[PDB]
Amino acid sequence: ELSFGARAELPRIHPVASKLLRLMQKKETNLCLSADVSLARELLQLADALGPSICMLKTHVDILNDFTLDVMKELITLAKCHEFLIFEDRKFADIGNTVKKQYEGGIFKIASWADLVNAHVVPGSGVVKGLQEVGLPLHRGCLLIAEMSSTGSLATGDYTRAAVRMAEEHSEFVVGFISGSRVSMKPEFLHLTPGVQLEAGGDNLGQQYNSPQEVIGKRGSDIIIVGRGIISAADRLEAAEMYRKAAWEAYLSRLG
Amino acid sequence: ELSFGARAELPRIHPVASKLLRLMQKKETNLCLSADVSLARELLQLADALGPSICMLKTHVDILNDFTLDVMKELITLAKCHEFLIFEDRKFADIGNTVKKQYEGGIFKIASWADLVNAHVVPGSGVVKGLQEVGLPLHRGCLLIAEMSSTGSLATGDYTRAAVRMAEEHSEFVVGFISGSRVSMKPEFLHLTPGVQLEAGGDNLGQQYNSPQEVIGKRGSDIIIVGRGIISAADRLEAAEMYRKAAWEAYLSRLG
Ligand SMILES: O=C(O)c1cc(=O)[nH]c(=O)n1[C@@H]1O[C@H](COP(=O)(O)O)[C@@H](O)[C@H]1O
Ligand SMILES: O=C(O)c1cc(=O)[nH]c(=O)n1[C@@H]1O[C@H](COP(=O)(O)O)[C@@H](O)[C@H]1O
Repeated sequence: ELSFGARAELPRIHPVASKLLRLMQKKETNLCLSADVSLARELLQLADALGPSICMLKTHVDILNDFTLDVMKELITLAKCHEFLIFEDRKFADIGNTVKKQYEGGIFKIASWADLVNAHVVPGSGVVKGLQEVGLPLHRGCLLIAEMSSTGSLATGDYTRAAVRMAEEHSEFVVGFISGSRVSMKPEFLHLTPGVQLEAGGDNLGQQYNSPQEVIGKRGSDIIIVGRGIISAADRLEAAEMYRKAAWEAYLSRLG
Repeated sequence: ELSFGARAELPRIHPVASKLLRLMQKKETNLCLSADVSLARELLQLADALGPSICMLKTHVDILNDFTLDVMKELITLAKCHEFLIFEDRKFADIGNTVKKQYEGGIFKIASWADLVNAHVVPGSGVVKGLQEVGLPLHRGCLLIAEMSSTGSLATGDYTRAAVRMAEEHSEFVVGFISGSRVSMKPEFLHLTPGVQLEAGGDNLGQQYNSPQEVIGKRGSDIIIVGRGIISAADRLEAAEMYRKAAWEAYLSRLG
């Protein structure tokens, strides 16, 4: 098993994956903050304070009450300062012709500021083809949703295998997965795992939690995605540090 | 087989489905316009001119360059005038806790103006539970995506059966399907079918077309969803009338 720093140099590595893996090893962080807030000021204050602790900040631009492209300009300044990627968790899931416009255009202009986006594989590979026609020229990357954290997920068995095949056949643009576990045996591909908290439990709407030690150490994923376990805590910086240290040690111990 | 007007009276009919079925029979239209445009002025000019020909106008609010909630106020005026429903084709596809905020909040406030939205079933039933916590109080309806039109779609076999079960278990909120065919045997549920053109063909990004006669007449669906077959034509009103007459006659001939 290669370190993040060695994976950053693999021959077939995507440039966005390489940038991410380098800053993960430099900063000793494999934590992605899920910045699930409705206020731009809270998003930016979290990005600035937690920036040093995270490899990535995941957005849902469509729940921000006061979105403007200028908010995203300020987020990019913080991402460059503290060295983290911006991942818009848009879960594109339409025909190729539609998703290319949803990615490039409208009010959000996602491709103009998001290093990474993700897509569901259920529509077939046209979803990736449509996104890549915007994303390749803008030097972006994409994650495919191979497994989900929620109760009753149908992203299992042949579905997960189809996501891995689709990623591996679009390696010019697809840099990894949303998954609960290592699903690809190819080390060029990132595994990001949501549904993470230190304590056992879930929410009232089908979310299920596993610990950083379980998903990084036992299930072999690379990065934990954490929302409420950080966001709902009083001290979000100390919560982020708890999650960072948990995910980083689980990674080191798997490396041996 | 019951007429649209008789289905509007079924004991278990959802109020949004009833309103739709009534105006379909009154206006002799089972056409949904896919208003896939980037300009508010073009969206509103199409809604006004084609309003009399359609039972429904389907939006992708996130490809509109000049979206404002005031554009949607003007669209509601036209929907009330000409009698059609507004369907935002957002394809919610996240955990329940996330989709409730994407539906109610952010810049778009989708639930404030959309009669109908749709969701993918791949995350499990929490996606429906989250949406219904916003949509039930706002007297809205939802469609579940049981089949897709695009090449390589994984929405087949057990996946399609899971979508039908999920709809039937959330009939307080779910009023039907995006599908290529009749998938539910319960007449209270609407079937809306995209991937429709009069001529054989497809697009360069995995879209596949079937005719109104095939999907309404042979496959037993209720409503055709048509984008480029209308939008790219010079005379969009005559194109809409061609599609309306095709879908309506296919429906009548299946009724016998
Ligand atoms: O794509 C995601 O990040 C995602 C996929 C998935 O399977 N489960 C999942 O929870 N997520 C997202 O990750 C975050 C989880 O947040 P918490 O449950 O608060 O930690 C939310 O923003 C979800 O939208
Ligand atoms: O939900 C939809 O309407 C949808 C589902 C599907 O399986 N296929 C499909 O094409 N659509 C949408 O319906 C429209 C099809 O447009 P045309 O191919 O131009 O007629 C697009 O806006 C798609 O986003």
